[PDB]
Amino acid sequence: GRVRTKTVKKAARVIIEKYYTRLGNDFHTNKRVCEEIAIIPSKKLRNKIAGYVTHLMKRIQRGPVRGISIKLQEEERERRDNYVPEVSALDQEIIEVDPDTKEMLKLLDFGSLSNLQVTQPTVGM
Amino acid sequence: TKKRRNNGRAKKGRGHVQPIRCTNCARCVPKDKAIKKFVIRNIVEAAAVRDISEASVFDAYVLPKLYVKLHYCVSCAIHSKVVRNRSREARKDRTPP
Amino acid sequence: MRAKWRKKRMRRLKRKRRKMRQRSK
Amino acid sequence: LDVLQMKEEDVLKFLAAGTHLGGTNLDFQMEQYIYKRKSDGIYIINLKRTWEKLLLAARAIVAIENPADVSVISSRNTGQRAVLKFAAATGATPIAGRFTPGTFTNQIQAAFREPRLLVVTDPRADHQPLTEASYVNLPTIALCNTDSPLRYVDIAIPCNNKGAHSVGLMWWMLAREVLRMRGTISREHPWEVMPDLYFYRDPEEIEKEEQAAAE
Amino acid sequence: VRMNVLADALKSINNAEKRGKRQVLIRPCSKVIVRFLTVMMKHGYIGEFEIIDDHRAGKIVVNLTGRLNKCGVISPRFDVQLKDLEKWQNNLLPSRQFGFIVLTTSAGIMDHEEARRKHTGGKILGFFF
Amino acid sequence: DKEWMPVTKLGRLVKDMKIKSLEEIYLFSLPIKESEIIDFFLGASLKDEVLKIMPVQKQTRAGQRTRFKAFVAIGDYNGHVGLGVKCSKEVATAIRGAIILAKLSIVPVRRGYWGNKIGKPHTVPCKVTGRCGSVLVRLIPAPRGTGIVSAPVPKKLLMMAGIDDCYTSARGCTATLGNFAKATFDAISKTYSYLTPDLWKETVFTKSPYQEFTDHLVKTHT
Amino acid sequence: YVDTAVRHVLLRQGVLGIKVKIMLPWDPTGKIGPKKPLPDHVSIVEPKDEILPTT
Amino acid sequence: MQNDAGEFVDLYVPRKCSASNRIIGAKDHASIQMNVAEVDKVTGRFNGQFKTYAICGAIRRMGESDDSILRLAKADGIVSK
RNA sequence: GAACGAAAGUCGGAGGUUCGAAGACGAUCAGAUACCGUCGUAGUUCCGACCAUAAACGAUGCCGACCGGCGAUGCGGCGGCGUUAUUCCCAUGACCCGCCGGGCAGCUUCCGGGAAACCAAAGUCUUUGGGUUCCGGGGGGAGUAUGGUUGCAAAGCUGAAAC
RNA sequence: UUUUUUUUUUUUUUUU
Ligand SMILES: [Mg+2]
Ligand SMILES: [Mg+2]
Ligand SMILES: [Mg+2]
Ligand SMILES: [Mg+2]
Ligand SMILES: [Mg+2]
Ligand SMILES: [Mg+2]
Ligand SMILES: [Mg+2]
Ligand SMILES: [Mg+2]
Ligand SMILES: [Mg+2]
Ligand SMILES: [Mg+2]
Ligand SMILES: [Zn+2]
Repeated sequence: GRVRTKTVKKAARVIIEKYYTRLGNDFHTNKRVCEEIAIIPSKKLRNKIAGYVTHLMKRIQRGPVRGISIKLQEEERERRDNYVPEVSALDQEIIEVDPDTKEMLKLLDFGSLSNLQVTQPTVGM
Repeated sequence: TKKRRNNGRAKKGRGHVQPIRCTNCARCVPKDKAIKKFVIRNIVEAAAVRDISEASVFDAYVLPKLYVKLHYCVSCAIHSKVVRNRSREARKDRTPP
Repeated sequence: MRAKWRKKRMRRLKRKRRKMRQRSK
Repeated sequence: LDVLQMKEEDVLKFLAAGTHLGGTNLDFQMEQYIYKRKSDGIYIINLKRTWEKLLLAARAIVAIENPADVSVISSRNTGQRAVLKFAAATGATPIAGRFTPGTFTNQIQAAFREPRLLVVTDPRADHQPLTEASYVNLPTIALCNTDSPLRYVDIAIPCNNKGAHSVGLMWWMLAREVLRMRGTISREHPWEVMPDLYFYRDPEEIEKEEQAAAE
Repeated sequence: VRMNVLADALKSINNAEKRGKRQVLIRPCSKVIVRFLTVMMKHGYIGEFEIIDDHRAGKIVVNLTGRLNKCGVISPRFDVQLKDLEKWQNNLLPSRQFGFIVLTTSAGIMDHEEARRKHTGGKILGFFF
Repeated sequence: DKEWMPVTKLGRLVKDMKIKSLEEIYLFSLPIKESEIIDFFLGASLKDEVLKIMPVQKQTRAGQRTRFKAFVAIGDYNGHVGLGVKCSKEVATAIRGAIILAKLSIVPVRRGYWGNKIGKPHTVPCKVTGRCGSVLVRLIPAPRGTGIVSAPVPKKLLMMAGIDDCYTSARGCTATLGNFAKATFDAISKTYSYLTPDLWKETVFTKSPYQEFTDHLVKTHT
Repeated sequence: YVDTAVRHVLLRQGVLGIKVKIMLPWDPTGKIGPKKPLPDHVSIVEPKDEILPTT
Repeated sequence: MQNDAGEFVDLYVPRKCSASNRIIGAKDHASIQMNVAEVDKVTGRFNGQFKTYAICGAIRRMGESDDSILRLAKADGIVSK
């Protein structure tokens, strides 16, 4: 029955969303870090929060915790927004894809630079 | 009102289907209404084939099957717990996983 | 009492009432 | 017309992402956006009529002064890279992630918006915004595939929307065409950003390993 | 089977107007049905139309305007004696100056209010508004 | 005397006074949503009636839950009515909640002539009818000096609109004031939705208040 | 928190009792209510990360 | 509607739809006022004017609007020749 | 006005396996003449006559005109120099992708309709008139009494009233 | 496998 309530998890996510720059892997320091940076009106609730946050800490080092992603990963996420390699927008400039798209590219007004040629049977799906 | 659009059976173009005599209660139910299954039951239950695989002359060449057209009616179906209740959108639904 | 067996009792009564009519015509 | 028209460089990119051919099965309202059946069942989407609808959709977004009243949606996660970076270009207020039904209706909600236009991505994967579009009188552009029907869609761009590079190409040439009507860069001049941002990234089975191979 | 073919036509336009379509077909013709649409053309509730000549009995293709809410036929074609049209004015047309009624008078197919200018009257073809 | 609680960008145009009248919203069909909106535009929709309260009874296990169902029908005598239904657990709360929902569904009412073209339009423009439930409430236009010949409840709803004269008809369950008042209300919204032979024109398409005061929306969104 | 009273009322029907309890809210000082905070209600601090990097 | 005294009493003209020619009501909250921008001549630059499209609800539901916009742009003559 | 009309019965004819009304038995219950069990007539079956009822149900009269889609399918017809069986052009088979017609059905849809369930017909309806036949008018008494009429009979058709 | 059954008159709803 370690089935801790919302208001543990409510604070423990706002623990991680404000002051991550003080927390660590350790329980017996964050049990006293929690006092200096929060308002805990109960002494069982001192332990109950602090055991959950340090149990959450071994996931934050490990994987993305969905409720809020930390300030490394936000800008870090942008890092995955602006990764620009400039090679493979396009293949070769003589594409051959379909005999049907030859009737496209001839009859729709172009120069028709790239030839198209495959053939198949018609037993599709 | 209508509990179903089928009204149970699957006589749609016809007027009369032959009844199939049920297996458990032996009440004659027309077969497009009846609950219908087909079991490929093995002739020896699989815990006891390993007895018979090791007590046989052959190199486990003998493996026979027991086919039964096993045929229920809708009263003795739920009474034997095959055809569970569903919900008002779940009556619309088709073949099991 | 079902309308089925209500029709059966009206029938059974009417047949005796019929054989009473034909008796003393 | 006739001066924004397509060139051999445009159709070189379109044919590279594989967005000229669509689904095996169509909306019936997709009659005018098809050129021919093909073996495999795949349908040859004609490309001038995509460009017809890309011609309107750029005219749609620029038509309002204030660009910050454009909300752009993606629920499925091939274009959630695209929407966040498309909005990073022009003026849009991106709603990626989950949609939270009731983003537009209840005035008691906090994260609560009232745009003047909506841009969605996959109309079958986004049924809730298209339903919510009919409540606050707002029009909706959609990047429609063949099997995607057209309830509360206005500007349908025929394409594929199941692919990765297929989707993000449309976002690239839209914003480029949108900025071309804002007056930024010519037709007869090249462009400065390159569409591999907008397209998609997979899990980096390749991306960190291509950076590990380019060590 | 196929009887009262004016009632045939005025369900085709009614089902295409409430569907909201653009142009319709009516697979038989008549000088009844040509002159009835000629009433509707002169008032302008519907657009141009064009009769495809079949050598047997043609068809009519009507470009819809989109005004119509109801185009009906009085089904047995009750005869109309005059000073009984105000009864049909209260009965059929919605307001006091909207809609028309198409009459089969002694000098052709006419209009509701054009009939009492003629002061002749005659049998009904229908109503529209 | 309170501050207006401005929200939703359509209320905020009104406190900029960059919407002239409420007609400038009825063109463009934008959803009116707060009640203080039309209370600004109307010090003439001040007349409302609590039509009927009736209790509804939820059979809960302990006792059956009475909760009251009030009706409020507001009306400008010029032609702006709306009929709201609100059910909450108490008498006073049901009416005050129904005030707001009547202010939500306020609609303009078109009034036309009987058939002479002198002036001062007085009756419904055509034969309309509305259906809500089973009731059909048919309004038939009336001569000048008829009155609103009607059942007592929907006469009162038209008496708050400004119809001088109207013939009525009603078939169905007339014993239920939930339907018979909503089916009356459905028809008098149809007076604009129904066409007319004097509106042939391809229209002009004036600009939206979102469109025209967008620069005024720039300084007021910041 | 919950101050409570019951009183008598003698009316023209018979008698009535009235009960009024009122939950006194917490300010950390005041004759409003008790100075002890609400035990469910756990509030937090603000962040102060506005300035500086290695010089 | 004007009488024989020519009197403007009638409140507003509701936005008649583009394809259906049907009246958009007041409480028909699924209406739309679409606006596609003008472009210039050879320059391909934004004219500061535009053309306004208004569509009604039952067109909007049934998918009919998408045929209606591009054909009205063709009825404008702004999408094809 | 006429013919067809399941099963159940009625009349005579052939035989008569199984099931099996009544019938008799054993249990099981306080009671069982009931379910359950065992034996078993009439019946089931075939041949010539009868009777005309059902949940004879799509509980939706029949003909027609129109108004959304897709996925199939059953029977015909045309086309698709991709296979495969006679011997290989030569025909048809066998699948494969079609388009047409009419058919039993389905999926979805705010076409609208519906009191609602639901309905592509139960839509095109107070914006009411395609043509045409049968019918209901608060529940009970009751398809009962009584008349006629048919049936060998069992019963059918037509059908009240008092209260 | 049962698991059969318990009489009577008695139930008002506006508003600030
Ligand atoms: Mg029922
Ligand atoms: Mg049957
Ligand atoms: Mg009544
Ligand atoms: Mg028989
Ligand atoms: Mg005999
Ligand atoms: Mg004999
Ligand atoms: Mg026996
Ligand atoms: Mg075939
Ligand atoms: Mg008949
Ligand atoms: Mg028992
Ligand atoms: Zn059984």
